[PDB]
Amino acid sequence: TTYADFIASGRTGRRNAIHD
Amino acid sequence: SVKEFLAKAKEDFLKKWENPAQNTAHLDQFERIKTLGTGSFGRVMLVKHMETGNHYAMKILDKQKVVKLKQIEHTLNEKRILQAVNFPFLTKLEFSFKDNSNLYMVMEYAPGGEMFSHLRRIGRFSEPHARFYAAQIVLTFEYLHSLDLIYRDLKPENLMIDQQGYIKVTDFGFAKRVKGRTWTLCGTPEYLAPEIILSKGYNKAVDWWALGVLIYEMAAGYPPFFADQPIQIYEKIVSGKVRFPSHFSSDLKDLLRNLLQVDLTKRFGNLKNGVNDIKNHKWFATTDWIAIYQRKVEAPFIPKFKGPGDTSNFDDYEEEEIRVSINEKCGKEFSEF
Ligand SMILES: NCC1(Cc2ccc(Cl)cc2)CCN(c2ncnc3[nH]ccc23)CC1
Ligand SMILES: [Cl-]
Repeated sequence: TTYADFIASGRTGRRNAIHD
Repeated sequence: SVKEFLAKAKEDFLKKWENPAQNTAHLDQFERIKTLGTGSFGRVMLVKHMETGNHYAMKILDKQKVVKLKQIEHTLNEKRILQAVNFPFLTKLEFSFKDNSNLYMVMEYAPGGEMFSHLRRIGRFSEPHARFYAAQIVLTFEYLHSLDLIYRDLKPENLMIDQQGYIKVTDFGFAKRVKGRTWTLCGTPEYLAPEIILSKGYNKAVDWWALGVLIYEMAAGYPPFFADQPIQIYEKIVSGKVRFPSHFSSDLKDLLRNLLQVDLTKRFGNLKNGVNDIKNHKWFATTDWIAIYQRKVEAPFIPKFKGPGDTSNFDDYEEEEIRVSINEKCGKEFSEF
């Protein structure tokens, strides 16, 4: 399931801002 | 009318924009209580203002770290804007000051914690729950954009819940007053519009794309474009393909198709009719925009509170001494702060 793929991913925690 | 309201708010904003408040408190006037979160170049703490007993969120930025990360102008933008705005879903600066080591910005405290926390724990929000939050963002962006401000970091981590269950759009680190197009690559991978990724000049239409991402994530419980690494995320965003959960309503999917529109000539919020294309969409048909603005609508979720200065809706972060050098750092860089 897409939910399961998300939860198993490395980006379920707080996501950092990016900048050049 | 809305136009009228906004015109007058702009007069209010411009006067503060042109003559910013500066040095309106000192560190010793506050008791520091607990770290509510961290960023690359500082932290936010719950503090108590001693002379009033009011609680606030105090953002503490290390000047040397700001310089190393090339965020001087961005930080000057944040403080200059936040001291000038005023809107029910923003936390304007109550005070700001600096010392030898740090910059300080003191804002209304949002005790409910990050939307992110509640979203991840609960899994997903109902469409009505999502629409309640979304409405508040639509109005805030209408306000900001009318001031020629572009916000550039919408995400659940950056939406704080207040005691009544309404939201504050915080984290103005990338916010910028710009009349034309701008070019800085900034934001959060999942939330980046394709124009940003493709190194095009872009405008406030990126905030409307980000809204599309947020509503999707709120309603699905995961964002429309995710992977383990940013580069795979960027590939998905540009591609031109989104998939909706089968539980998404017909109206929801249509709104998201018009927000998550790679074609700027077609993106809702960017057309001739502007924000009203969003406000008048069928998915918002049950939304009474004045009741949202007035915060008369009953919040679908209100956070648990023991009392003033309670922080149980926040994660715990490592606490670190606020050290103030005996030598002034980066004086010239932050002269106007
Ligand atoms: N997105 C949450 C984060 C993250 C953050 C951002 C920048 C720095 Cl330098 C450090 C941390 C900012 C808002 N904050 C917050 N919490 C409670 N009430 C508030 N009122 C205004 C901001 C705020 C909680 C922490
Ligand atoms: Cl903030």
